[PDB]
Amino acid sequence: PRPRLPWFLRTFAVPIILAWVAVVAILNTV
Amino acid sequence: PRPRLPWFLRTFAVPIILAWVAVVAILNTVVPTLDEVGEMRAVSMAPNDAPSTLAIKRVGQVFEEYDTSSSVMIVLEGEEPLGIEAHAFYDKMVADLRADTEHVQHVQDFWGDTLTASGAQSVDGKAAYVQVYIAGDQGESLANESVEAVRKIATERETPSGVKAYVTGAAATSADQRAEGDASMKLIEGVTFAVITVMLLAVYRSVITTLIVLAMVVLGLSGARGIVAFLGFYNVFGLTTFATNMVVTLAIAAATDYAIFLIGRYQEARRAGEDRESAYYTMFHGTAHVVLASGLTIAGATLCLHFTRLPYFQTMGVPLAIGMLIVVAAALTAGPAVISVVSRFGKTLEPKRFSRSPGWHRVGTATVRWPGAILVCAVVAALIGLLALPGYYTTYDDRRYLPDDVPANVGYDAAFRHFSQAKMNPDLMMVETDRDLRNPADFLVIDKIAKALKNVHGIAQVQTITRPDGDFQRGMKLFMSPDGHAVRFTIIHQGDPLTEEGTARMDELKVAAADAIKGTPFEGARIYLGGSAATYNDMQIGADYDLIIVAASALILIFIIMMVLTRAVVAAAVIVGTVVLSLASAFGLSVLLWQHIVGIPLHWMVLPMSVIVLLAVGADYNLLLVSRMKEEIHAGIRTGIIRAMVGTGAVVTAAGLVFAFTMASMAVSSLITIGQVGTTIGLGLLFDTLVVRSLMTPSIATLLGRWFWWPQRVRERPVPSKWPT
Repeated sequence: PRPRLPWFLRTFAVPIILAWVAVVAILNTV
Repeated sequence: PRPRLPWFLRTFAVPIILAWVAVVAILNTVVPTLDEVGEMRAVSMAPNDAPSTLAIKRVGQVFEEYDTSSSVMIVLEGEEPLGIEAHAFYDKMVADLRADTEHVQHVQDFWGDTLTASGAQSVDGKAAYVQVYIAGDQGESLANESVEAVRKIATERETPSGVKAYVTGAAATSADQRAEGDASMKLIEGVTFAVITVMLLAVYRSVITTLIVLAMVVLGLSGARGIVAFLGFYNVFGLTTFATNMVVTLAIAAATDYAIFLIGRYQEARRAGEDRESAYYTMFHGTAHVVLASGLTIAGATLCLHFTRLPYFQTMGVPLAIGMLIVVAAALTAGPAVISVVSRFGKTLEPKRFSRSPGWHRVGTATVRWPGAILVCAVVAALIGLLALPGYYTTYDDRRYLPDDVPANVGYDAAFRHFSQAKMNPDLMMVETDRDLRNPADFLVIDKIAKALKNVHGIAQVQTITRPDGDFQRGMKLFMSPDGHAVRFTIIHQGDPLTEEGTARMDELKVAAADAIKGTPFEGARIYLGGSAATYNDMQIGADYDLIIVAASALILIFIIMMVLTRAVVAAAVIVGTVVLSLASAFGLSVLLWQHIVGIPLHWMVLPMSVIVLLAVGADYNLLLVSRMKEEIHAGIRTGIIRAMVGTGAVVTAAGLVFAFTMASMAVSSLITIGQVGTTIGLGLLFDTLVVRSLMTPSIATLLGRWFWWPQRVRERPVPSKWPT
């Protein structure tokens, strides 16, 4: 009975880290 | 009970190959090569109906000097300040240029006239530019010959020691832009073949099979070049430098992907355990309509590019449509025919990978149990590209996109060492009447106009009769009509005339002239203000409008075509909609790659050209999955999505990679604009192949279920069966 929000964060943790890194790179370069 | 169409291809494959061989041979022998044909059919890139173009054309008509709108300038750069010897050498060139009435209609000599000698001459006095009108408009084949002839005259003379002439002009740069695309066209073809050859070796893990794919690509490319050149020679339609390169590149990529679709499906059929005969029919049955629909989708996108106000796009869509039809015809005919014959002689097309795809097994499974979680991840990828939208901008000067080896670029750089870009393109305002203005009363008003024009900000020197260099009968000859009914004002801008500020100056100059003419007989005069700055602005207004029209029209046609094949309104809407999201992310990546990393902003033509290709090609990849989904939807929608991803796994990925690499192979072109189009299209394919194809589309179909295929009624899951023994 795991809630969707924590389960989604744990199951798909790897893409989330990549997204934040990508965002920072765009802001610093652009 | 084989159908007639596949049976006829296999049974009579040998004569079919000869028929296509016969067609290719005739085209390349009767008609010259596409590069030679393209030069003859060089369409003018400057609209004739442009107000700036019409005004400049009217100036010659009123002044009884010329009728064209193109006028290049020759920079007689010298090591030392130019004396009488160089001036006499310059004067001799004036007579020679005016002698060649075939290419030169009028020479606007300023250095020769002491009244305006300083304006044409450099500040250091070591160089001078002369505006010489050349027959034909920018982009016209006649203009290209005119540019060479004028440059030939500049070269065909004994230049004084230390003095060198440099012909510069946008039309000259445009003419040189043709050569760079044409010269690198062979180089692009060579690089494209090498990249394709390596990928075929990697994907198929074979040497004989790789040659089979290359053989079909050669037939398509040779036929595609011939027919486009064939129609061009007989003046069916003109050809654009971009169109010639795009036709070759798109034809190569389209044919190769079609070959991968057939062979990939055939090997997939072979892996199932089917015999060679059955696998051939299974390949044709399950892919012909998909390939046929892909060709129509590409043909529709190319056709929509004809409905443009800009002549460059208007004369480009039809050649693109003709070229793609040959590839689709060749792939649908030669493809099955060649596969039928070659598979007989040895075990060549049989698979060698012998590898299942656990990666697609796991990825597809995630998209089924938790489509929402996967869909959210797909949405995030699209949002990333949108971050670069606010920082997106484009420049207009083409010299940025041409290498320094261009002779126009050499003259362009030489001029700036002593002149300014404002002196390179001094915009012209003509005040035309039906009454003679060669009287002091009209001269007072004309001088009043000259005073008013100089009051306008952003104007350096209002060169005219009353202001020879912005501050007499020769000026009347130079700056007024032979009957004296008109007067022209050579307006020199401040800083960069080729900017939005220069366009705003025109409105101020028009109003200031309008105020000056008011209260005088000039109040009924006609003002004709035009120049290079307005010419670039006219392109953008056409480009901005044509960008919306073609993109919107293409989506409508793709919606119809997909709906016809898929037989489902909701399913067709998803296919078209998902591609639109991809282009939003695709466009951002191209902006980031060039504007912020390379530092060279994208050309204004890059966006309209890339939109059509991305929409058409992107939609085709989704159709491959959707068509496969419809075949496998019978055993449950959720299961059908899993098998469709497995069925079309690396097959589309290899096809997507090949198409992306072919567009990426355009970067070898010397012209940056050609490379920018390839990168923009190439990057979009990677996003669509990986994100939209594998994640966004399968997730949506899981949620919608029966509604996805409405009105064609489908079941979410079939009747549950009992467990077998």
